[PDB]
Amino acid sequence: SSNFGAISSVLNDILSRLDKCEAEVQIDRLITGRLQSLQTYVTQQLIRA
Amino acid sequence: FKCYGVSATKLNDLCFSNVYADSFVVKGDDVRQIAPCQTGVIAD
Repeated sequence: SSNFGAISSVLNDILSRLDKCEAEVQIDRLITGRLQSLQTYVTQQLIRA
Repeated sequence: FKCYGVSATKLNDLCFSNVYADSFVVKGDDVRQIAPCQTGVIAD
């Protein structure tokens, strides 16, 4: 539920308020942040297993 | 001018497959709307 420095934390709100060249950078920031979170969760799960 | 993707100084070295040039006459202040993904409805 965090925005990771983007203008909003909801992807549908990004795609309903920007065109296809100003929303790309915000989408990139969401991709990077959520990728980091998922990778961290996978690593903790591996050690606990 | 402006170059989007290839540096103009290093353009002299690399080789290309085919180059295409276009004839195009447009108003004076509209020249800044000829760019990838521009918001201009007239440009659209």
